[PDB]
Amino acid sequence: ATLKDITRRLKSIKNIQKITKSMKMVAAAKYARAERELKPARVYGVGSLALYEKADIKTPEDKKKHLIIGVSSDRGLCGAIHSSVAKQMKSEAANLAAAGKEVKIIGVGDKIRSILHRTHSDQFLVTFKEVGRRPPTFGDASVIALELLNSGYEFDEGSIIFNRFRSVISYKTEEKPIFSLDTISSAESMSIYDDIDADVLRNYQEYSLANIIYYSLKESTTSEQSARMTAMDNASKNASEMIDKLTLTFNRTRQAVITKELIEIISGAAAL
Amino acid sequence: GQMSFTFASPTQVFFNSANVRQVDVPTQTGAFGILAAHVPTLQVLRPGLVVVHAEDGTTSKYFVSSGSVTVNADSSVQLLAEEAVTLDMLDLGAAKANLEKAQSELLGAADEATRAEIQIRIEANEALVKALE
Amino acid sequence: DIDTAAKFIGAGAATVGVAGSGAGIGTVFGSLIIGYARNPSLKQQLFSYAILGFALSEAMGLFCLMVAFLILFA
Amino acid sequence: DIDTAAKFIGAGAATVGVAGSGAGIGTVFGSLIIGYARNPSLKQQLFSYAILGFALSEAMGLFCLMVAFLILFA
Amino acid sequence: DIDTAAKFIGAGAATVGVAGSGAGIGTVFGSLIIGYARNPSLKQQLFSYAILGFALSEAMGLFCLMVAFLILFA
Amino acid sequence: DIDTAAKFIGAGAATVGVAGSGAGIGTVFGSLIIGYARNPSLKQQLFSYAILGFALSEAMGLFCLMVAFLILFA
Amino acid sequence: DIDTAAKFIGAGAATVGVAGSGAGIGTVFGSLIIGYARNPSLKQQLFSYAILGFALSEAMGLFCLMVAFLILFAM
Amino acid sequence: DIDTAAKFIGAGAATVGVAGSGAGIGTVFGSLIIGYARNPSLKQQLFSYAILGFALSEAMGLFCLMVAFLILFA
Amino acid sequence: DIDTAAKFIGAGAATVGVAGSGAGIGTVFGSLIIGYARNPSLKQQLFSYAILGFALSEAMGLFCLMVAFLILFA
Amino acid sequence: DIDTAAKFIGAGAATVGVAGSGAGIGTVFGSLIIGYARNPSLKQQLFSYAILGFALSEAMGLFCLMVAFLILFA
Amino acid sequence: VAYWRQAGLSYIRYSQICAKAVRDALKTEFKANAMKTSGSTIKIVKV
Repeated sequence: ATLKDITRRLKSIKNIQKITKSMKMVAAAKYARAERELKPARVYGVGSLALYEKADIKTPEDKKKHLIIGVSSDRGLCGAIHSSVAKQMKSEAANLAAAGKEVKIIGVGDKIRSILHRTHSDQFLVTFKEVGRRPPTFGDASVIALELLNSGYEFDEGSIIFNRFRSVISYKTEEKPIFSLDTISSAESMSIYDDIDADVLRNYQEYSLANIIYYSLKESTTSEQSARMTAMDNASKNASEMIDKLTLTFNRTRQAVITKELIEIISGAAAL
Repeated sequence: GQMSFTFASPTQVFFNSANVRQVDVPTQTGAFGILAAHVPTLQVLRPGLVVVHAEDGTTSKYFVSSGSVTVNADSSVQLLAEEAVTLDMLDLGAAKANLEKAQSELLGAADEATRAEIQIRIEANEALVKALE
Repeated sequence: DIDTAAKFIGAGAATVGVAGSGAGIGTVFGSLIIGYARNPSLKQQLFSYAILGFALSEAMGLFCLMVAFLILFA
Repeated sequence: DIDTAAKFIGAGAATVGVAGSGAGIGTVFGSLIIGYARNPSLKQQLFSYAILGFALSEAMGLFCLMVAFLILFA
Repeated sequence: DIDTAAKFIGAGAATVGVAGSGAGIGTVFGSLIIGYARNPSLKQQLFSYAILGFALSEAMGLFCLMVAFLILFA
Repeated sequence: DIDTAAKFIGAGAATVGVAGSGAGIGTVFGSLIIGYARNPSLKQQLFSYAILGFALSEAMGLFCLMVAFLILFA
Repeated sequence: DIDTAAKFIGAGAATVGVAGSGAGIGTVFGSLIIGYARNPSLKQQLFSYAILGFALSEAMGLFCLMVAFLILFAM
Repeated sequence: DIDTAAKFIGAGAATVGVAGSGAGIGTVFGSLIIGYARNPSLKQQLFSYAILGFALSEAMGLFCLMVAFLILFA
Repeated sequence: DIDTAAKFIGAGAATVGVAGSGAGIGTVFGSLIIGYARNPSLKQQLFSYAILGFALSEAMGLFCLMVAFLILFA
Repeated sequence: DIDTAAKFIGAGAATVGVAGSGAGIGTVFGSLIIGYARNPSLKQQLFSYAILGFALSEAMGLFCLMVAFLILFA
Repeated sequence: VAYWRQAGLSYIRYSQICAKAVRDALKTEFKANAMKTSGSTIKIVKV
């Protein structure tokens, strides 16, 4: 194109590179904080899950009510975080809907409610916004657990789908089951558990719910901070690579226009 | 016959599959001690102070506000408190002021939910005062 | 005389009542312990209930003894 | 008089019963403590049940003692 | 005159059998307190079972006193 | 006559053995209350076991009263 | 005869040993009920112990009646 | 001869101490059931403790029976 | 004489009052065992209450024995 | 002789005391079973307390039997 | 049941209130650490 077009395009892409470098650095800082804060939350979550891990509970196959919770965030440019989470959500949703189970969906984050807006439009029971803006505390998990308990849906089985943070580059979408005291009480593996009324058990179930939601929130925050870091890194690298060719085009077009101008000037002088 | 003790607030951690000898906890049904082969149980805590004795005879006391305790078949105890602080991390004067404040608001039975909330606050502050004193 | 014989036979038979006391009060001080093991903070009120139970249970052993002495002297 | 001696022995025996009611009251005031410790929020209702239990169990000791007195004076 | 004395002693011994009813009432009303404080939201059913237990454990005491009277006056 | 006198005293002493049945019924119906408070779901089977224990504890008291009536009338 | 007369009161005294026996039966079955409410999955095994339990608690108690009948009949 | 009658009545009264041991065996084997239900993983040790307690309970349930047979045949 | 014979009757029949204290001691030490299994870190306070309960319920058997002696030798 | 008959009666009656120790031993060794079902790690101290309670509740039945023998001999 | 469950609460709220009580009763220096970590920010969307 003309030199003006190359000038404008190079300006815009230089601006893009600057902003993406900024986002990469800010996301790296946020990820560093989140990873520091996730070390104890991992121990906490594993402790919460221990009972269900080694006191084998399975919900009997004749319970209609299922729940799907999908953990994600609001801010975009996170990569395939929201995509993978929602894809797994809907895969499991359809799988369960084959067996004639009245599935419900809860999304923790705007991206999940948006993505699953077309399909599963009515199955939503509640979703939550203002996620990821700041690290998710335990108060956030307690709010989600409360708003689940109060909502007029006594689920029988549930699953929560989030992004287990493996490393800075690799995270794996994971699902974790969650049970209901209607199922806890009538599990044969729970007979050995002494001093268990049908009341301390509902308190314990509510606390376990808050626990697992908090754990999934912390994993999700770490995973997406890393994912945004890497996505911004790739974007900035590609922007710099584009600048590499665009500056050459700038220089060549400037030289060509200079030569043409000089040639036309000398032609005019020769003609007169 | 050894115990695998895990104990963590959401924010911090205190014991991570350690090897302690006894753990005394409050549990919304009593206040009991867990040892190397206690019978399996599940319980939820009340505001109290969990005392842990390590293999050597040293006692560490942590005030927990709420949570759960799981004693398992393999003698692996998991004690998850929503807020645990060592007793040196608490103001006696502030706690007593809060207790008297809550007792003063107890008169205002705004409703069953608010009556219950104020009574829970009074109970928690009572446990705080009794532990600090 | 046979009357001075009943003096002792009935009087002894009437102190069998004290067994009740010994039984009852034991249970009280049993439960207190158990109660104090479940809820140490209530030590004071637990002991208040316990002293009520002891007074009000051993009173009946005292009635047994009073009847025994009444017979012994009337 | 044999009749007087038999009356006195009969009263001595009839008063043995109150041991059972003493034991019963011991049990009632032990269970009050245990129930209170496990649930201190119900002190009023628990103590009401305890009052009924004590009254309605000492009723039997009073039965025994009135029987002994009917043997002795009446 | 010996037979009157024997009737007195036999009735006084028979009337000792309400110690069991006293203890049974104590136990049932202690269990009521414990099993209510353990689960307060069943007050009604727990008290119904307590009343049934009282009736069934007091049948024995009233039987002891009944036979005592039958011995005295027959 | 020492024969009927002895019979009366013997029956009177024998009939006190239903104190055991009274206490046993009390314990059975305290345990039922406690269990039902603990596991309100099992109420049907729980009452079945409670009635079975009641019957077996009634057996011995009724048997003692049978021996008492037997001796008093033979 | 005093010997015939006293035998009756001896038998009556001896037949009171069934009291504690019946109380033991009651407590055995009370414990059965509580244990079943604690762990209704061992329903059978528990009952078995209870059987054993009261058998012994009855069997040993039954000795009293043996004595009683002896006093009445076999001198 | 009263001696030939005192022996019979003394035996009939000495053989009363078996009631306590009947109750004690009942209690040990009720505790066994509760304890095994609560923590079945360790049932052999519970049975061992139950057999020990039962042995001791008969020990005293049979000391009084031994004294009864002694004063009956010696 | 009838007097000393009745004296022996009463001495023998007044010691049975120690049975109640025996059962009371048994129950208090059982509750000590239970409440120490629950909360084994109060050992000292729990044994304090246990020994208080034993002494204060052995007082009953002491009283029954001192009566059963004073009946003979006074 | 009347004194020999009285010896027999007193010994036979005084023997009944050991019912208390029989019941107490039963209670102690049931509580040991339960308190062991809870905390096996305490086995040593639980059995130490159980044996203490056994011996020091035995003492009472042994006193009763001792005095029964004293009457029966001296 | 408890005197708060009968009031229509849940153990999550009970734990929230107890943790609030403790955190409000800390030393003036640890109060800053306690408050910042425990804040809530999540918001509902009606369905």
